[PDB]
Amino acid sequence: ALQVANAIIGHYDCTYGGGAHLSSPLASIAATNKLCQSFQTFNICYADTGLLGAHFVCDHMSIDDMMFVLQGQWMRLCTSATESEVLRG
Amino acid sequence: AAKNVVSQFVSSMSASADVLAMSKIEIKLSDIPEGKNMAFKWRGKPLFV
Amino acid sequence: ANAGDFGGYYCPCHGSHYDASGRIRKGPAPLNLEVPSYEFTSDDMVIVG
Amino acid sequence: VAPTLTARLYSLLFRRTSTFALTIVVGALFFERAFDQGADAIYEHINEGKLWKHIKHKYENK
Amino acid sequence: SDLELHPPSYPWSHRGLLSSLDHTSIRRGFQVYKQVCSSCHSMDYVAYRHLVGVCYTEDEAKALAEEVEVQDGPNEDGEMFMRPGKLSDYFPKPYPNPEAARAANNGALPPDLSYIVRARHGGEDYVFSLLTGYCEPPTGVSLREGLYFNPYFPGQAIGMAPPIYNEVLEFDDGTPATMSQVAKDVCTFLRWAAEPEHDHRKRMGLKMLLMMGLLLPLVYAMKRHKWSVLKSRKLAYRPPK
Amino acid sequence: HLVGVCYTEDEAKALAEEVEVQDGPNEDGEMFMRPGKLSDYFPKPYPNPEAARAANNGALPPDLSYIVRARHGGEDYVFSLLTGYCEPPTGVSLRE
Amino acid sequence: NNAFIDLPAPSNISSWWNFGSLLGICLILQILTGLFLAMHYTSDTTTAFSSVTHICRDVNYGWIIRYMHANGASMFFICLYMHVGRGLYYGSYTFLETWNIGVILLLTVMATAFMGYVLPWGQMSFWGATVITNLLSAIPYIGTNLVEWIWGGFSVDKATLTRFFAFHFILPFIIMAIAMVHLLFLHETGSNNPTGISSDVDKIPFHPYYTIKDILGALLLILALMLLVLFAPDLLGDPDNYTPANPLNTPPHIKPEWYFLFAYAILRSIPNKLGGVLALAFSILILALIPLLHTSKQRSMMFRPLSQCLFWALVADLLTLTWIGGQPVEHPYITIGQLASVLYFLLILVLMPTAGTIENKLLKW
Amino acid sequence: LMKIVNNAFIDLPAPSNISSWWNFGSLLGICLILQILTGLFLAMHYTSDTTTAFSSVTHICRDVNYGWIIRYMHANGASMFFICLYMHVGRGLYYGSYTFLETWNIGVILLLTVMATAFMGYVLPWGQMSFWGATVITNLLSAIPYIGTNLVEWIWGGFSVDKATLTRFFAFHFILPFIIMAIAMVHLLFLHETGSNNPTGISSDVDKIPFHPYYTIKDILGALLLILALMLLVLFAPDLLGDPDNYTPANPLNTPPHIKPEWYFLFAYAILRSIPNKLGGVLALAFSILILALIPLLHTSKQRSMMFRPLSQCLFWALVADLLTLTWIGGQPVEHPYITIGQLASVLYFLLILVLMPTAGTIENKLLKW
Amino acid sequence: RNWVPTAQLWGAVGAVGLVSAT
Amino acid sequence: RQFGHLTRVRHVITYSLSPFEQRAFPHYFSKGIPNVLRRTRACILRVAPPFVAFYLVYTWGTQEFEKSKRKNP
Amino acid sequence: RQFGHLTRVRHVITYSLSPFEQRAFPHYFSKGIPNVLRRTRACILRVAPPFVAFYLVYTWGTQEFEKSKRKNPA
Ligand code: HEC
Ligand code: HEM
Ligand code: HEM
Ligand code: HEM
Ligand code: HEM
Ligand SMILES: C/C=C(C)/C=C/C=C/[C@H](OC)[C@@H](C)[C@@H](OC)[C@@H](C)CCc1oc2c(O)c(OC)cc(OC)c2c(=O)c1C
Ligand SMILES: C/C=C(C)/C=C/C=C/[C@H](OC)[C@@H](C)[C@@H](OC)[C@@H](C)CCc1oc2c(O)c(OC)cc(OC)c2c(=O)c1C
Repeated sequence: ALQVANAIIGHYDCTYGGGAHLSSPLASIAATNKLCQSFQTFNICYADTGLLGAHFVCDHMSIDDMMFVLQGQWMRLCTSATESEVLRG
Repeated sequence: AAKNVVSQFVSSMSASADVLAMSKIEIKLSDIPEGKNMAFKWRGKPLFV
Repeated sequence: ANAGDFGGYYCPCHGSHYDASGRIRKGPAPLNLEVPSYEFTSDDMVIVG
Repeated sequence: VAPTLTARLYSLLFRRTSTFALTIVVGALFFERAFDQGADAIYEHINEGKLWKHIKHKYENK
Repeated sequence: SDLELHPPSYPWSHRGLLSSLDHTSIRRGFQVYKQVCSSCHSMDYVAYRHLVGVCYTEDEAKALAEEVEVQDGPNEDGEMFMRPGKLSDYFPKPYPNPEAARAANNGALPPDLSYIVRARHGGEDYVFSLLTGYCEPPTGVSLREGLYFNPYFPGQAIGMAPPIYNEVLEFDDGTPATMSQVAKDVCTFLRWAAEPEHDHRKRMGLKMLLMMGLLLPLVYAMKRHKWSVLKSRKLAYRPPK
Repeated sequence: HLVGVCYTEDEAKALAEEVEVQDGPNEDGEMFMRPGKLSDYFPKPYPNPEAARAANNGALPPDLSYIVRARHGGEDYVFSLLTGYCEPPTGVSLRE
Repeated sequence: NNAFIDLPAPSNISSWWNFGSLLGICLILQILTGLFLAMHYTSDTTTAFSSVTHICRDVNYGWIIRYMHANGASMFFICLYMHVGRGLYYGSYTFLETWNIGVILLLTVMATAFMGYVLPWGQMSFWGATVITNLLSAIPYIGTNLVEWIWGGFSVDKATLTRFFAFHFILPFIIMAIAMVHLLFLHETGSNNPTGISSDVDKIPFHPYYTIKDILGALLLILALMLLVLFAPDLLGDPDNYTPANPLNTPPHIKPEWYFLFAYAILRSIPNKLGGVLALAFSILILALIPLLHTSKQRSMMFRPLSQCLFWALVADLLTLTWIGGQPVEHPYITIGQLASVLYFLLILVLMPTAGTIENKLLKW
Repeated sequence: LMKIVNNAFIDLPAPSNISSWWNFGSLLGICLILQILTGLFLAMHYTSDTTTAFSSVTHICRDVNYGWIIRYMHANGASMFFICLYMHVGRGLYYGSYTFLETWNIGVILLLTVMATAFMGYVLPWGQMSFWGATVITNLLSAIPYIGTNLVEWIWGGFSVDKATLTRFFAFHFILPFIIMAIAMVHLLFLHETGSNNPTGISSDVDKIPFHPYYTIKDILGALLLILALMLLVLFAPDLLGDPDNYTPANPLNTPPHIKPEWYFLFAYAILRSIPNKLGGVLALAFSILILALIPLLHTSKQRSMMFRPLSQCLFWALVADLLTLTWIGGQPVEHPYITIGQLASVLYFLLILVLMPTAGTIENKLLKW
Repeated sequence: RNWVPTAQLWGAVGAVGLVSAT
Repeated sequence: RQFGHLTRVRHVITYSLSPFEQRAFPHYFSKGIPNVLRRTRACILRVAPPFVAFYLVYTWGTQEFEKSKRKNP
Repeated sequence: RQFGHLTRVRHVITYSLSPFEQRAFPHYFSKGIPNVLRRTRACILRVAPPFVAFYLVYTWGTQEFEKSKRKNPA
């Protein structure tokens, strides 16, 4: 399920053809507003623990916006994931 | 604390203690001729006899 | 007093007509004029309240 | 295999925001009653026999 | 003279921070004002209704109000008339105006007593000392007729003759009416007259202290919680070299 | 207020003195009468409206300071009223 | 600067656009004359009426400051109604934030003028305080409690007059802060113009073009105000307020200030308490609905004949309601007022949106 | 709606090390709101006619529900206002905050406006202190040559303090606080251009933290302490900082023999009283406050704050002790030896600010070799 | 979605508040 | 909104004269009146009718009111 | 003034713990008192003297005043 969740938020980089039309809200906002050069969610596993999160690369003036949208997306999945975005993931 | 404070302020706008001090009124009926509506000031409002 | 279509009272503010019983008969008022507590005492007196 | 009080308070009351608020509403009404009753008792005891409510019986009958 | 004698501190039962007034003492104090002081001193800001639930029941206060006649009117003939007092009436004034008061008191003016305790440094300590401190003029001091020596009054020459003494009145509860007892009760009553909110502010003050005893360390805990991120942070400088 | 409007200061002064007004208290705490002066307001004919109504079969003569601004028609109304009394028309009977 | 001097403005806004600055001037005028009157006014019921006559008779130039304040309130409403009318006709309401703040401004000015009228404590002062506060009694369960709480007692009395002086004193400054917010939202878009078409291709600087035009407008406002103050100070007032308040008697031909007559006619047309109060509230609050009722593909009514005809019918109808509000509750005024009241809501809720759709059809879009 | 509420609060950059002395700015904002809130509620029951002013105040305290708490909260709140004002100014002098010239000078205007505001409020209950305070302070203007007396009578609305005076003072006292609020917002806007100074006097751009949550919670804690101090006064000693003579209605025929100003005006009153010349005392009074505008021009130290300046610190506390001396003297009769102590304290006040401190600054510079 | 359950505890809050507070 | 950032315009020329070189009231009456008349006529059919209706309702209602207050209407 | 545009900083590392992982009152008394004592000692010689002077002037002046109001046998 975490992998599905991470697929919903996805990854992104300035060379993606999708742009404003990308399904992931984070990727879409990032592209239209030029919030980052790139980002990727990740789920690094170890025996009984791991790191579940994301990494992003951006201009010095976009860090706060990136963080805001990224966390807003985690929060939206916790309380409001939709069947259709989940099927997509 | 907010509940108490706020309610004390709101309360200051309600009728003050002097306004609440009410009493009865006696009216001499022989002074009101038949057909007449007499008006008296009572407990803040008009009292018709 | 003595105005309106019932020889009772007429309220000039928005046209409420009352009868000589103080009952609302026409206009926007919802209720009959209030009847206070009172008692007829000795003499020709009435104590209201 | 057993939690602590705070862990239980966390899970059932504080975690969800809707429940963290109901907890405060309820706690506030309960605290108000207990605090006012308690403080009033302390004040009246410190001043036992001096307040109108303490000597009132002697004059009442009205 | 310009010499001053300041009053000592009496241990009033309402002196403490959380100490309320003694209401039986307020009640006797009112009897003193009524029986003794009211013939010369007004108390324009206190009404009979203010006594209810303080030192008299509603019926007792009504009965007290009816013991006096107050002016009312105009009636239907345009004339003023007298009627028994009621709860809403303020305590009767002994004089119509200050000029008349002075005329009735060799030119001196008995001040209104509603706020006398708050209007004088020393408050009831001052008033109690004044009432119980009349004495003979010291050697070499001769006062004009009309004046009495009182070491606590500024200048020591006052236009008020000693108003109280043993048995000046009889209390409803049989308390021995010694001069000092009468002085102590009227002063307690005067404190209540000048500050009717007295007992309520202290009860509130108790609640305020308790709430602060709770809220201050809790907010402080909230402050340290948030600030811990910064207070324990560690820095390191790693320049290239 | 009459000074420099319809009377000189001395004429107005003399007018005020034609009446007695209450003043006081004096040093004995009593009220007393004295000749009127320029600062006095025109004397009231009654101490209160009740006395006025009593003196006028129950009707109240209104104060006249603003009567012209307090009535539609102003002076046209007042002039018409003062000069317009006449007999009741046939069929109209007024109470005493 | 850039909030005034180099503010871009449409090259074609007409005199109908002068009312915003005129409202600013009416507000300043009321504040200035108001403060000076407050330096001599006392709010105790035993002396309020007296202090006002003292201002007019003995305070140097007290009479002119007083009548300028009274007539200034009338000019304020003339300008407010012209300002709102301009907005409806030209579709300025599409600037939603600016428009809704404007609605709040209208209600606050109404409340403000109501309370000021109570201050001299004449007959109209007293009954106006009685009636208007009682509107709240229509609120179920707690209405009566709210009224007594506002009054500070069981009837309008001293407590009422004293707090009303305080409310009337501070509200205009609140209005000033709300008006500044009104302008800030406007500045985000700049002004609309008679054509309803974007004027970005032809903007001119506010200074000197509109600064001088606003000054000319200000001069005309002052002429109108002073014609009233110096030649007919009581024309727009009510003789009954020259009579001190009498709690035992409501004047037989009592009527509201002229700028409240249309709303009073609407309330009076409904023989039900709650219904009349709801119609009154709605006659003003419906302004907040205008944007949602816009059906035309075009912003302004300049190019819309049918809409224009209905717009003037609405103005003529408000004129009818104003006249009816000044007449006794007798035949045939009762029925004319009911029709006019119904027509008011019908024009706004149904006829205008419908004319908008028909016009669209006729233009083939 | 978001921005300017946000970038003007939430993400406002703040020094990581500002101390409790930086809490007084928000405490002043709170004192202002308190005064405005209790003020409006009192104004709902207060009447400004001389025949009924004093009475309306007793009616508030005796019959209006909770009228007494609102009244004493307003009276004692004015005292808290000054305590905070003086702490705020002291912080500024000690840490060199005055180098923010616009913010500082607006602050000087704020101090004067609050003083004028508090003065007028004190006149409203029309007790003895009200009346003589109105008389004396308005008369300060009579020192103005040629028109002084005319200005006074114009302010009074007559040849003496009377009805016209009380009524306009209610109006002035009513509106001034809102003007103060607008001036304070300008105070803050200029401050935001630079951000805050800190105890070290060294730029804190390399170590800023967001105002929220660090200072929002710290300010709340400060607000609680302010409320505790206020309520200790209101509930346990409401008259402690007041004057018994104002419980006596105004008497135009008699000035109380031991009349003395409100405690927060005592230092300035002591200074004026020390000069046996009318104009001289008025100028010294005006200058005792206006000299604050000169502090920036008198700064000689190469360092902004007094934190690293021992000599300047000693002189700073001597100034505070001196103001304490003047406050004490202002409460004493004009008799020996108080007349001389007060004159020395008055001279010492201007000497510390105009001469000793600038000199300590230069000496410290020399000791550090720059 | 979660909005009913959330709008239902937000509902409750308002209610309890008024009830109590008022 | 600031000049320099309002919108895009191309190929438009504007010619103007200094206010000191021209008249402030060119053909004020000779051309102003015709224009006022034109504007007045162009709107009259849209503005006037509702007010004429008001007038008719006003005169009708007022007369009806008076008539109803007398013995023989 | 906005984060991202304050100033230039290079080669500085900052380590921090979540407030939920740490104590809000670490060594409150064990280390707090020593620090209060130190701070108090460091400033006392700069703060106290002027106030001691005030105390001396205050007591001296008050006494001198009382003395001057009495027993002047002439
Ligand atoms: C008239 C016969 C009096 C009686 C009975 C009492 N008082 Fe009196 N009192 C009287 C006068 C004329 C004066 C004025 C004295 C002067 O020289 O100014 C006073 C004054 C007081 C005062 C005020 C003292 C002050 O500091 O100014 C007090 C506190 C006082 N009186 C109290 C008081 C009380 C409580 C009495 C009943 C026990 C009482 N007085 C009786 C005249 C008369
Ligand atoms: C104290 C009251 C008010 C003041 C001081 C005020 C002031 C202004 C000002 C200065 C302007 C710009 C000039 C203009 O175009 O007129 C303006 C525009 C506007 N106002 Fe108001 N206003 C007030 C009330 C209102 C009301 C009551 C409404 C409508 C309900 C409103 C709606 C608007 C709109 C929509 C605009 C944009 C106009 C356009 O560009 O076409 N205003 N106002
Ligand atoms: C939106 C602005 C304002 C409006 C619309 C307004 C309106 C009014 C109205 C209608 C009256 C009744 C006038 C009469 O017939 O006597 C009045 C009275 C008064 N107003 Fe205002 N007012 C405004 C602002 C102010 C301000 C700011 C003050 C004072 C600080 C003020 C002070 C007074 C006073 C003291 C009176 C009573 C004397 C009088 O009746 O003239 N007003 N106001
Ligand atoms: C109604 C009065 C006042 C209000 C509401 C007020 C408010 C504030 C606020 C909220 C701040 C930021 C927080 C702080 O550092 O305290 C501030 C800073 C400041 N204020 Fe005030 N102030 C007032 C009076 C004054 C006075 C009388 C002065 C000085 C003559 C002054 C000088 C300053 C200065 C220079 C700063 C910068 C502090 C620093 O960063 O070191 N203020 N004030
Ligand atoms: C900078 C804010 C303010 C300050 C410093 C201030 C100060 C004062 C002072 C020192 C008094 C005398 C208190 C006493 O009775 O001993 C007073 C009285 C008064 N103030 Fe204020 N005030 C402020 C704001 C306001 C505002 C905004 C209003 C009203 C809108 C107001 C209304 C009053 C009233 C009605 C009184 C008379 C009643 C009383 O004495 O308590 N004040 N004020
Ligand atoms: C403490 C503050 C309070 C309670 C404020 C309340 C404000 C309410 C509204 O303003 C927003 C209100 C003024 C506004 O309603 C939208 C008006 C158009 C209502 C107009 C109005 O006036 C009357 C009036 O003036 C009178 O004068 C002698 C007499 C009146 O009937 C006898 C009326 C009346 O029947 C109505 C409907
Ligand atoms: C219409 C408005 C007007 C005229 C405002 C004027 C404001 C002036 C100043 O504020 C800026 C002023 C309040 C401020 O001077 C800087 C104070 C420190 C002055 C302090 C002050 O107080 C006294 C006082 O309170 C008294 O009370 C009973 C009695 C007093 O002597 C008998 C004084 C006194 O001798 C002085 C110097």
